[PDB]
Amino acid sequence: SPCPNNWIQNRESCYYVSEIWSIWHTSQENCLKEGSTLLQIESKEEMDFITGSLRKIKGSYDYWVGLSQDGHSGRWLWQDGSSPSPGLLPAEQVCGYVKSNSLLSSNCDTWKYFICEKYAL
Ligand SMILES: [Ca+2]
Repeated sequence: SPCPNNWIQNRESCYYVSEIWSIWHTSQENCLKEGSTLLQIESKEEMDFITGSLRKIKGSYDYWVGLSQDGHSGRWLWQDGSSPSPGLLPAEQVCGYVKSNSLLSSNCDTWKYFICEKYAL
């Protein structure tokens, strides 16, 4: 009831972990269809939850998150225009993804799974 069916809750947030691949932009459109957006990780607490959650899921797959790198600055932004902290910078158009315990960087036009996030009721 705070979260949709098939979604997982942590505090104010609900998350959906995909079982299909898409490119970064299309993954975002998939989240948008569900009234959500690609996962944004704004704290160590949330990162720890996300890494913990994926560990319960087979494989150490790649999951798009809502981070993209400007082609002029090289600077990372979440899709709401906020900057990640120095603890959540992807390791070295380009977009970010989570794999196991790490945030990494990839060409946006590649196929990965994705994680969506929306506010719980
Ligand atoms: Ca978040």
